Amino acid sequence: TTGRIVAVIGAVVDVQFDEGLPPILNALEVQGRETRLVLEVAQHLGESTVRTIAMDGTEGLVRGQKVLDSGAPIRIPVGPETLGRIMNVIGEPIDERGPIKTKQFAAIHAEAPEFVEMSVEQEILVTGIKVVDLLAPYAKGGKIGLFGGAGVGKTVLIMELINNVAKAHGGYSVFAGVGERTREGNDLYHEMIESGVINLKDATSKVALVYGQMNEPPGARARVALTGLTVAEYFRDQEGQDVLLFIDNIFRFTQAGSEVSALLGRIPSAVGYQPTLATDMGTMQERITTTKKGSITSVQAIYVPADDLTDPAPATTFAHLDATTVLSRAIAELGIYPAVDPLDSTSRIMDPNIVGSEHYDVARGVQKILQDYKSLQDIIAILGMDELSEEDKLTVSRARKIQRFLSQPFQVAEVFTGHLGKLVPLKETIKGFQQILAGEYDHLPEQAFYMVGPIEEAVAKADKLAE
Amino acid sequence: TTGRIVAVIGAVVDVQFDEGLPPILNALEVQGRETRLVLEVAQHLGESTVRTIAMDGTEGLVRGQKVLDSGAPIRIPVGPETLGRIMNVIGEPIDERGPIKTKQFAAIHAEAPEFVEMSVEQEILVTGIKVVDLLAPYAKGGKIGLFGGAGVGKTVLIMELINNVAKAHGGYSVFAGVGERTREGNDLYHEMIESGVINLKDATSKVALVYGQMNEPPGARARVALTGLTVAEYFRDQEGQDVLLFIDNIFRFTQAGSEVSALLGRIPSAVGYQPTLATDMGTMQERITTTKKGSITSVQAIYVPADDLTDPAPATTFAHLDATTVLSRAIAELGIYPAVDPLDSTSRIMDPNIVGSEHYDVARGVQKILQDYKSLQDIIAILGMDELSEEDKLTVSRARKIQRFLSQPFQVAEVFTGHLGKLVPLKETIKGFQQILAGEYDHLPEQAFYMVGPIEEAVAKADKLAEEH
Amino acid sequence: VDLEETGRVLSIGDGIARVHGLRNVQAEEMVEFSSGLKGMSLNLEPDNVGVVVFGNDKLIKEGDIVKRTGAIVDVPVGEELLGRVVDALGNAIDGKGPIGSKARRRVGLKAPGIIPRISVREPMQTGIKAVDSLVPIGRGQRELIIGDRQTGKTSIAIDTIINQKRFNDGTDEKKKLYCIYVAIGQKRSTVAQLVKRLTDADAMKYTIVVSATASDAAPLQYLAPYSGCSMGEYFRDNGKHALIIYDDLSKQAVAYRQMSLLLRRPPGREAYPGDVFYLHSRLLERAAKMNDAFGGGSLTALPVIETQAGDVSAYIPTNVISITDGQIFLETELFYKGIRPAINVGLSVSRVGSAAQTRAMKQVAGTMKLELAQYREVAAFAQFGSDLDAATQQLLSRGVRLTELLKQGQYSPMAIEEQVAVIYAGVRGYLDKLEPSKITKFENAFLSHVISQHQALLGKIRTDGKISEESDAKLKEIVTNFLAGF
Ligand SMILES: Nc1ncnc2c1ncn2[C@@H]1O[C@H](COP(=O)(O)OP(=O)(O)OP(=O)(O)O)[C@@H](O)[C@H]1O
Ligand SMILES: Nc1ncnc2c1ncn2[C@@H]1O[C@H](COP(=O)(O)OP(=O)(O)O)[C@@H](O)[C@H]1O
Ligand SMILES: Nc1ncnc2c1ncn2[C@@H]1O[C@H](COP(=O)(O)OP(=O)(O)O)[C@@H](O)[C@H]1O
Ligand SMILES: [Mg+2]
Ligand SMILES: [Mg+2]
Repeated sequence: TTGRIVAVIGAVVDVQFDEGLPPILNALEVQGRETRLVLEVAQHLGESTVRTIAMDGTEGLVRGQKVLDSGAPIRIPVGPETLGRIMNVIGEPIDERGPIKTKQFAAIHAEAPEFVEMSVEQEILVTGIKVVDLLAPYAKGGKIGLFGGAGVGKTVLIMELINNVAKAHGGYSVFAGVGERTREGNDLYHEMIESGVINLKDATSKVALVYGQMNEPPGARARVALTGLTVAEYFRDQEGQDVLLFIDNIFRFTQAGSEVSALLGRIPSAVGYQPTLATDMGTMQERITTTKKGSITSVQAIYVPADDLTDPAPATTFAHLDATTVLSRAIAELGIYPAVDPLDSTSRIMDPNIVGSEHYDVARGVQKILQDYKSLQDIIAILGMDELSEEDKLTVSRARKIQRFLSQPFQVAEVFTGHLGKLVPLKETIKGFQQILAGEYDHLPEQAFYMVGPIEEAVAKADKLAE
Repeated sequence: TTGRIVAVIGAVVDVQFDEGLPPILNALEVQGRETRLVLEVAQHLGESTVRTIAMDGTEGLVRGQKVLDSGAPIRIPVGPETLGRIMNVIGEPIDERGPIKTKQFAAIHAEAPEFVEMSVEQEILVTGIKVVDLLAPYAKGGKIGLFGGAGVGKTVLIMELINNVAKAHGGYSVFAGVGERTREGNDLYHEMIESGVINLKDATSKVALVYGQMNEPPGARARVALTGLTVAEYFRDQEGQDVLLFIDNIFRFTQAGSEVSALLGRIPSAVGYQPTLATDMGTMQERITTTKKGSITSVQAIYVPADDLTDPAPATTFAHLDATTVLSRAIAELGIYPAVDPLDSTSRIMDPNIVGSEHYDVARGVQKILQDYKSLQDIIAILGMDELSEEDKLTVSRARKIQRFLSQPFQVAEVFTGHLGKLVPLKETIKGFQQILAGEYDHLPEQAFYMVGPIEEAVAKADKLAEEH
Repeated sequence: VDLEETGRVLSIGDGIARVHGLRNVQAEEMVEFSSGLKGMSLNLEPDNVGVVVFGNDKLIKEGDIVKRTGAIVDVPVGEELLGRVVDALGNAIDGKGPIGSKARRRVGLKAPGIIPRISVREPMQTGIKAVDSLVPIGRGQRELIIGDRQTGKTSIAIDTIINQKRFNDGTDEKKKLYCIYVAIGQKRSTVAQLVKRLTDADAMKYTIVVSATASDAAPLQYLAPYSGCSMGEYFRDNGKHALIIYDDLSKQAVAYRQMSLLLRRPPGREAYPGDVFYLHSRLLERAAKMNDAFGGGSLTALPVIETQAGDVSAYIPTNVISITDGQIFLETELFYKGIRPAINVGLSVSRVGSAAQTRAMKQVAGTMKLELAQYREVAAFAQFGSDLDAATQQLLSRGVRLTELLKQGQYSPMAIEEQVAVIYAGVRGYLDKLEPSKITKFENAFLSHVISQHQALLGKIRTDGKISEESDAKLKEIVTNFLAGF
């Protein structure tokens, strides 16, 4: 049924139906625009009026324009033809490459899988990255913070995770660029095309990109995360597989929600964030879980405002994170890649029950030795190296070798290192670190470990560097 | 036309009209008052109602009283007759010497000079104050600001500037006192009469005081700045002559607007200020300017609430000045007077082209040595000062000497210090600071420089301390 | 009476007319009051319209008649503006006659998508060593200049504008850069002295100064950035390169806040409406670098932000820091201890990075960056100086020289080849045997010397865009010979 725009205040449009209102969260199409303006319902003001938030600029809206009630929340195409295609929040393709042809359509406002559908065994997604899989293992159907800004390997790490999970599990990936700079979005698109995760020719792309750009009204940056979740939920339920869901950034999601709530006229909460911050985060973060058909594993880039870890935004986000990966510049300088910081990185499933006793003990051994080396670095920098016991020097050697062993070559960063990429299975990593810690390889040189895959490959390098 | 009052809430009065409606900024006279009450229209609320701000206390107003629309904004007398008088916001005299009989009236609201009318020349204006002349030289025709907390030296400094410049000025002068103590207004009036600047008998006065002191209801404190500014506008344009315009304080012009804002029905801005703070101040500070047809050397004292230079009011004013001399409480605690902060006072003519290479080099040397001293104090906190190297003990000693030498005794502070006020022409300041930097005075104690004029006087004082030792 | 194409003012006050009628008025449309005053219709409500008046509400009575012009706000464009001073709507305010521009554009157009762009790769030469080497700026970038009061931001912008004169006076056409300087909420005399300064350097034949000064109504200060950005998009969309400087972008936010709070929209944080991100993002996202299919033009942006007390966690500073591809901090502590431009090179960044540096400046600044990075982590010792090994001693003896090379003076940008020569001398090590206080003199001498005798070497560096080992050897010889006789 058609209503009439009665009010237009900024990005908030009040429409007046006459026969029957649309339930909250439906999508309404404004008739008369060259582009497609979609208004999402937000309130039922009474007198048959509904207050709504626009997904595009509301310049040029006359008071009286006809508005057609679509009949269901924003619906996007969620076939397997999305892969390799960029789309925006309302599902249009923004790569000027032709319409996204699919037989399925999904409504972006869903509900969390019920309690019965929840899976109760806490598994371990194997990313194939040694440092990520040893010290801070990722969990199927878990949320994973990703700290570290630019210049550290965030995009290359994202591409490597995409590739490995599409290769070692057969599961695709979604990238919801909430509040995405257009420059950075184009750069990411072209980096992916170059690196092969996206492919423009042979329908074998492993990524579905969704972009809510930074110049869209807040009503559209607060919903793109749900578009990404919709595509990934399709890949989980109607194709029963694992999925990766990258969310860059997760702070801009809460900020967009805050602006929308302010526009609607709601009393700001503690530090200006919306009153509904907890449940706005919950409805989204609670659809990223491992049901009985598949799992969505979300890697959420996190920005901490004012270097304040108790700010309501990160405070609400960290209640959901199941792991943390801290890319640090101080380890890109040392030439170790990925820059993942072995000590700041943490995880919930570093628990002998979840990952196992051998995995757990190897991880704690590596952490202990690296902490000891960190402590001894100060003494080496102060009192000199010559005044360390034999055991101290042996631990320094072990720690340097372990450091170098955490570095790995990525199949997507070949053009940088030139080294052919490797995918280290979990058991091989545990074996390699068990051996390095027990001392089996005290008789090899440090550089024999830099940028190698399994440990046996390190031994091969050690031989070939003395011949 | 003729309206009738309909609501009185604080200093905000609503008036309902049945004839034509009076445009905004008009002045309406309330009928039936012992003393002239003028309401300046400020809003049209619809239904032939206008919301207005009373320029004088609304005690004893009655709903239904009659109000006559004067037909034009507040008009004030102008001309060379207002010289030597004292005026309200509404221009009627308050020095009890009969009416100001002029030919010229001016409306206190008027647009600002267009961009095609501005001047672009800059020539240093020697003031006789070492710190001001050295680190932040003023400029003829430029706007000047004195940012102070409470009780740091804004008023003593502006009285010193009056004494110095207004007495040695070919042109006229104006002192608009916006919402500061009445004791000070009377003090200034008597000081001028006793110093010849004002003259009661004949027509030889060079100052046109205007007063909106802090007992005036906010509608009046927010406008008297425009009244003094109108007098200065006239002297700039019609007389075609140079003018001075001292305003003290220019914060109260903002504070009064904040006071009335809420009752006018405006959501409050960041720190309780009116939402229109920036524009309500631009429309004023943009009329205080030199133009091709005149010149105003405006000086303005500016309260800085709680010494918070990041407050919206001073923060917004900083952009409207050609030179700022941020008086500081910390320096005033060390006894250095004037308290001017050398590392926060800036200027637009402090360039090697406008003031000369040597002046610029010396000013930057003073600033750099003081900043180095600031960095060193952190170390001196822990190590003690005997541990400092020998290239830094020299830096600290020189910096202390320069801090002391920046102080000076004013002629209007003889009541406090007892010393004799001094004027230090520019050459003495530059030469003395050159010498202090070069090291030509490492043999004199630092206290030899405290509250002295030229450098030779510091030498003489050091000799006298030695002799009396 | 007509209440579709015409309406009548219900109310006025503080610059926000409330009009009744205008049933067919579009949002953000330009209506005209009976008093020759324009206005922009922002709030469309069921019972009235909220018009923001472009001027003084003294002339807007109640009951006035408002007629809609039928068009969204639009501004003139073209090379007919170059060298003029226009106001927030294209009207000239320099009194040189009418503007005479054929074309027009809408202020509120949308940015280019994701496909039209191409990665920023050309260098936008600012003529400032500290910027051109350590925090480079490409074409199509958005490099915030964020600082305190009187730290030298406007001077960075004006040095950038003045530098382009060497390119604009040449014959190469893809190096020409046209500058736009949007001056928001500034004393008119400041803009007049700035226009005089640009004329002095003869940099006013390719500059458009858009003026929205303090006296101007809030909507004009709200609208000036978009006017400038449209006049710049015109050059972007015609194979030309533009550079727009908003100065500041905090005063646009203040003006927008004033309009919102007077239209009674929900306040939000610091009383800023909920659109102070959308407002700035949909402005700064128009700085692009079109690919060749779209002309190849570009549009850089250098928004200027003032931070109160170095507080970069405030609302607007963080809003504009999360939108841009870098930032150039200008701290005052460094300003007063000789480091001018006071570009704190620790906090400054450029997410574009060295992708937008000429191969020569890459060759040299790549190691200069690391040398300063090492110096910055043993800076504290500088006071103690002695009592430390030769390692940190040499670190902070190289750092001091490198720092004193980056000092520069008002309105005197340096050609890229001369910056490369100076940084080469400094970092390759031909200065560590020199008292720091004299370094500047050496520079100001060496520069001139190289300019006089060895112009051919500078020409080769400029054209090849690289330090070929032949040129490298010749430059080493020049530096050694000069440094010998000093
Ligand atoms: N590179 C430089 N070398 C020497 N002095 C400089 C330099 N840059 C700026 N200055 C000085 O700093 C002062 C302030 O300069 P500028 O106007 O650029 O700062 P600003 O941030 O624009 O000031 P405001 O914030 O008041 O607009 C000027 O007097 C100028 O002489
Ligand atoms: N495993 C790796 N091998 C080689 N180079 C790497 C690796 N990881 C990161 N880098 C380098 O670090 C830089 C960081 O850029 P990138 O991570 O792509 O974007 P961002 O800095 O936005 O995360 C890259 O240019 C890349 O050359
Ligand atoms: N030049 C000076 N010499 C000595 N004492 C001063 C000087 N300037 C200010 N003082 C002291 O500081 C006080 C500050 O008062 P004043 O400057 O008149 O008001 P304001 O609070 O507006 O600055 C003075 O009463 C005086 O005691
Ligand atoms: Mg005082
Ligand atoms: Mg400036």
